Amino acid sequence: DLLFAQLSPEDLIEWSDYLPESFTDRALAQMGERQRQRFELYDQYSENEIGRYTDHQMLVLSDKATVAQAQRFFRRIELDCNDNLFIVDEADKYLGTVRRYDIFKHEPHEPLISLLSEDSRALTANTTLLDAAEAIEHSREIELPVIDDAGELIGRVTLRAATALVREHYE
Amino acid sequence: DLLFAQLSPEDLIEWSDYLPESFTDRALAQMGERQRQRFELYDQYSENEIGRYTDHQMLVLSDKATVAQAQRFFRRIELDCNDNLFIVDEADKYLGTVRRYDIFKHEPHEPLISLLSEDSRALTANTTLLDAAEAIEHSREIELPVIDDAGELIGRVTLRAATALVREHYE
Amino acid sequence: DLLFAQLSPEDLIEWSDYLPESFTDRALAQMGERQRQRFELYDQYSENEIGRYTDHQMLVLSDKATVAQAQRFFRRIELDCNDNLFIVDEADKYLGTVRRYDIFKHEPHEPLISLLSEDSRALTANTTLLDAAEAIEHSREIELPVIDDAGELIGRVTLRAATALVREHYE
Ligand SMILES: [Cl-]
Ligand SMILES: [Cl-]
Ligand SMILES: [Cl-]
Ligand SMILES: [Cl-]
Ligand SMILES: [Cl-]
Ligand SMILES: [Cl-]
Repeated sequence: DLLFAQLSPEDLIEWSDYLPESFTDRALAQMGERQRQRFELYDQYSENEIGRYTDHQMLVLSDKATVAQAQRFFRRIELDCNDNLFIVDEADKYLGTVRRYDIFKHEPHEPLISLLSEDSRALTANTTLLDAAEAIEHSREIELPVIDDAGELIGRVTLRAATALVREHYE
Repeated sequence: DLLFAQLSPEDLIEWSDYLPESFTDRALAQMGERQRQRFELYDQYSENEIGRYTDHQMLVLSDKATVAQAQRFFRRIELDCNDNLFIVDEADKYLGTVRRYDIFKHEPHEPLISLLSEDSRALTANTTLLDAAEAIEHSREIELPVIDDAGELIGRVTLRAATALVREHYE
Repeated sequence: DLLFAQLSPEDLIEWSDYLPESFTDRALAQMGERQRQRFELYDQYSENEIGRYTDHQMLVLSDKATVAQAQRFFRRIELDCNDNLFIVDEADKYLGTVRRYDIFKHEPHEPLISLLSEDSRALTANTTLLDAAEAIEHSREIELPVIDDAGELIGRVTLRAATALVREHYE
């Protein structure tokens, strides 16, 4: 019957003018790392920025990875709305996307940096929720990467999440 | 069948002369945040100081909150022995207590800082266990706030806990 | 159906050339402290060093402890392959081992530092896996302490673990 188990990170954000920082910190310490992550996003991104609903869970590899690593990633992990994998450089800058279907057609020794999809777009974290939902919905993608204003890949948004956003903005 | 799951934070305190700090730290890292909190209190407050049995779980709001926030706090959280809410300033200094019964009689736009109970007492963390138990038992309160020697609200003690303390000091 | 719940700390190590540090850090933050410990060992010790398979779970006391503490440790904790307890100085340097059977024959007021077993060996963390397994198997011990190159007791290896290592190095 616990207290901090009864408050969401969103509650904390919404009540940031009224709760002592001490209380917020004890709440954060008692929550899951996933919930702390949600709090940091809500704290950085306002209610109509897609950054706020970004999911850090994703398939990502550095620009040193090969087809062999990508194939193994897709085979070893089960993830909702996933059929792409994101490539970053050593400063975490998003470089591009490789697709599952294409990467099972290449040789395993091939660097992923040489097989980046020509179609691949990323959302900026400041994109509006409805522009985000449109961008995923009217494409052939089931997820899109999200980058911050420094170019760093911070996470992804899924087609499933876009559906929620839309249905929210009806109700 | 785990080891650090078999040792309480109290065990660690009691054995602080005999366990390497390295062992204590690994134990603390493996425990829940609630258990780490218990350890810090036992580490700071000796066996006959009420600080040691202080509960950080409480209804608290800053002096910027209104009746509207207080009403919503009481309605959204279920907490043992709770019918008061504590107001602190921006340096976390305890200012006073508002009671549930009174705050459901005021207008929601009213600042809590203007409705502090005249009756409201706080225990100092160094109060003896039996003086603490008496103070809660022979009052009309079911909980009291505890402050440190800097004036900061560090937590509360409940009527239920006081009962335990008493029954302990019989046995 | 979570992602970081699907990757072991060993996976992370094996894929350290290919995952962004950002991804590794989020994975580590989401895992248990035990799993983070496993990662630090794999990160420090290579595949044929016993340090890598060291268990931090152990009975250890400082050189200020008495027989009374040791007796109580053995009686209050259930631990796999355990019938020894390790004594360290205040800088965590391994000094020696006391055995359960012997310490139940001494007076409780006696300092453990005066009852160190003459037989007691420790493995260096760089010992090969098969030399480690041999050392435990062909002795009268069911566990051995492991020390780092600074002399610090970092953990233990059990007879059970040695069996695994052997059976691994067959298959
Ligand atoms: Cl691989
Ligand atoms: Cl695998
Ligand atoms: Cl409110
Ligand atoms: Cl609510
Ligand atoms: Cl003892
Ligand atoms: Cl005990």
